[PDB]
Amino acid sequence: QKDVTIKSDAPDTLLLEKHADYIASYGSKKYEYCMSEYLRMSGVYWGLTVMDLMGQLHRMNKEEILVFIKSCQHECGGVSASIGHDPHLLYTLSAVQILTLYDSIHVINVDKVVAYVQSLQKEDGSFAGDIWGEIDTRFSFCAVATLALLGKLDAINVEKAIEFVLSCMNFDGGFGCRPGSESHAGQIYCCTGFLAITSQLHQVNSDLLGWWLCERQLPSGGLNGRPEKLPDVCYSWWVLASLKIIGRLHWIDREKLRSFILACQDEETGGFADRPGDMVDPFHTLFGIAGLSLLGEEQIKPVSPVFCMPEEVLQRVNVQPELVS
Amino acid sequence: KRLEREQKLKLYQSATQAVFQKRQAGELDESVLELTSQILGANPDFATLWNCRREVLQHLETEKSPEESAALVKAELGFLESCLRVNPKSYGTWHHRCWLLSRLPEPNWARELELCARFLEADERNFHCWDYRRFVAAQAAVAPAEELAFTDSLITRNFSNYSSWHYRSCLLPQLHPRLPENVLLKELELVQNAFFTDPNDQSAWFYHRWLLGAGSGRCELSVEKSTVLQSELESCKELQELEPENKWCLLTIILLMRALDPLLYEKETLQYFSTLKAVDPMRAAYLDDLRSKFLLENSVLKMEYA
Ligand SMILES: CC(C)=CCC/C(C)=C/CC/C(C)=C/COP(=O)(O)OP(=O)(O)O
Ligand SMILES: [Ca+2]
Ligand SMILES: [Zn+2]
Repeated sequence: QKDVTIKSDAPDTLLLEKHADYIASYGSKKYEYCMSEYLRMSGVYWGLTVMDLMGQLHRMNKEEILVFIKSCQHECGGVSASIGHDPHLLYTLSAVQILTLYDSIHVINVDKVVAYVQSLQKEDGSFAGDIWGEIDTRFSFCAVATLALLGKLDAINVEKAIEFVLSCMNFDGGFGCRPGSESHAGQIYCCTGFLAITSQLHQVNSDLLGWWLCERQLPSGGLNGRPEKLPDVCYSWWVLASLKIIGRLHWIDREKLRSFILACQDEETGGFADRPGDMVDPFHTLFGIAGLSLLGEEQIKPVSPVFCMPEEVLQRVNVQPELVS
Repeated sequence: KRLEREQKLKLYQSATQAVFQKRQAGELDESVLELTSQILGANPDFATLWNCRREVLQHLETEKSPEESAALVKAELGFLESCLRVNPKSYGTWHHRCWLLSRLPEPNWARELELCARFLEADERNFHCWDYRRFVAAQAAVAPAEELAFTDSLITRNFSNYSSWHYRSCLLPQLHPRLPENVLLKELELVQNAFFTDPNDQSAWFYHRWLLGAGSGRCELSVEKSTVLQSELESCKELQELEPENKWCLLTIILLMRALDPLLYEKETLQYFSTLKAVDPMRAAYLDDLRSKFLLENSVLKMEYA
């Protein structure tokens, strides 16, 4: 019932040229950008991935980004969001995804990344995000996705990691941050991605979880991240990707969702916003474009629902977890 | 607008600059607490600055008197609470509070539970706060029964109940410690009040579907449970009349018939799937798959006829 109402002159066509132009000049306009330096590495990942999905990766600065990444790896092996910031699993994953996109993994010390990830696993199988010990299933996903891309999943205690994630499964079939936490689309994505990577999707109740996920779709066509919230274009990723992983993508109304996603584009500046007529950003641009790819848009490369990277990239490194269907 | 934020930007930029200089110099002092307080208020997701605050507090704890140390932690608690008032949904702020409390000799957990009750009366769906409440409850060894009493008052005083029903789903098995039937019947009564009080309110319907699966077989249906479920069925049919566009009550009618006797209600189940698909067309594919599953279940039941 909390929902948006899409306006009749909302964009109803895909504006790929405008989106590629927007991403290509992002962070050059210079600007209060600035502000978000604490997530720069992930920001770089969002921009590069969306450009690669659109066939425009070449318009970004490969050599510049490789030097940036190398300078963000700390002595411990972990990667920070930006120079001078502290290492964290979130930015270690983003860095490794970028290097995978660029087939440049040995730009960083891979052995030390593996040792950093290994070091953050706790006795109950969970992962802290960094040395300060915040525990979240997001970090379980970051750890196994990073390791899978490096060919090193065997470096962690996988059965204990699985046990922890399964302890986060809820009455409604979903997953939250930590044991006891309420179900949230974001955490469901992390956990179903984790279970895909570790070959445990048989432990998910796909019919129950799938229902919870498809009930995220509001009359507007957009998806929310949990009951009674407003829809947001990045749930087009979190919810759809989860549904794809568990074989239930056809349980949402694809045409209505596609219309919602297209309505979130800015026809003048390019990019996507969280909701129609809000301000655009690279995060929502990636997730809008990636959502459209999952829905089968022909102008966009197929996207991995687990890694949010072009499938052709994952095929190259031979890391393509089996999904339910 | 555009001018004043060119000023703010250059303030945050030079304070950020200043913090990183001090850090590289190993100056772990109240300087740096002053500088980061000015940045973290508006930008609590700047994780590295929470790390800097922790490094300073750790350092000072070794070089200050216990009373000076105690004063710094109380100042930190006030800082944290002021940050949460402006941005109550920042992961970093809530984690810093947890890091700080976990360190203390010392901690006043009943006060922290009150902080939680206060933030939850402002936003009953703030998952960070519910997660913090579970943290505090485990530290203070608060028993599941007390937390159960907290959830009841929350569900009845107003809606926005998904977070509180979810918490009950976790508590009920602990106090148990697959629910016993007496408990299940009382829960069914509580949830059925809720969704008849506000039939819109998706959270009670989600929790009810769980309850319908959380019992013994059926048909090892007791006469009391059989009768309660039949009563629910008729009450949902009444609600269907009052609220003809309500999809939740239609789905629940189907699920109740399944719980009661799949084969005896086959005809009605099929009729209800048609009505429901017309009322909730966005879920047509889900509903067709559910119907297909139920029909296969029915074929197995019929083939069990020797
Ligand atoms: C694409 C990719 C490979 C990601 C890596 C894993 C990762 C960081 C996932 C994010 C999960 C998420 C959106 C959680 C909720 O956050 P929130 O508290 O912001 O949710 P909300 O504000 O919408 O309630
Ligand atoms: Ca280039
Ligand atoms: Zn979003």
